[PDB]
Amino acid sequence: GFKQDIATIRGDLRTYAQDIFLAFLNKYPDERRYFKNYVGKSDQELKSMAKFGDHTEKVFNLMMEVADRATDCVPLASDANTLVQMKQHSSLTTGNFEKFFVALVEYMRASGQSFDSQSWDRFGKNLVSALSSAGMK
Ligand code: HEM
Repeated sequence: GFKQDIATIRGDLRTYAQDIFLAFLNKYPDERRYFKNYVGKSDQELKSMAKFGDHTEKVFNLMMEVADRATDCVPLASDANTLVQMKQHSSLTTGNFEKFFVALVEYMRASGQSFDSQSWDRFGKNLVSALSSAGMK
């Protein structure tokens, strides 16, 4: 279930973080413009940049802590507010996060592993709800 999926991802956070982030950018290439240093870079060039690895690891570590603090896939309002108030997210809208979650759930369904994809979809929906309540446009 969702708890085990958190353990799966955390066990190999590097690999899942890089693979899901790349899935997101591949599915929604226009999103790459927010990441000015990843423009024009192959997947291996990205994996060569210590800074890409560090970014993805920190994003997915935070995502897993938010997921783990959720109850029944309902995140804490305080965690949504962290995400809204981060300077790195200041021009984003909830549609950016929706797309992130569509890509993550599609990755899980395509992986041929037994992720609880329905629960990640619901967590994403509830997180998007919470982001909007905490002031994201
Ligand atoms: C729930 C999903 C997300 C989480 C948990 C998250 C978390 C984070 C964290 C922890 C950082 C800072 C990492 C560091 O200091 O190395 C970060 C940076 C950033 N995030 Fe997010 N983020 C999420 C979704 C998004 C989305 C959807 C976008 C845009 C489409 C985005 C754009 C950025 C940008 C541009 C940075 C700064 C990147 C850089 O330094 O090159 N984030 N995010």
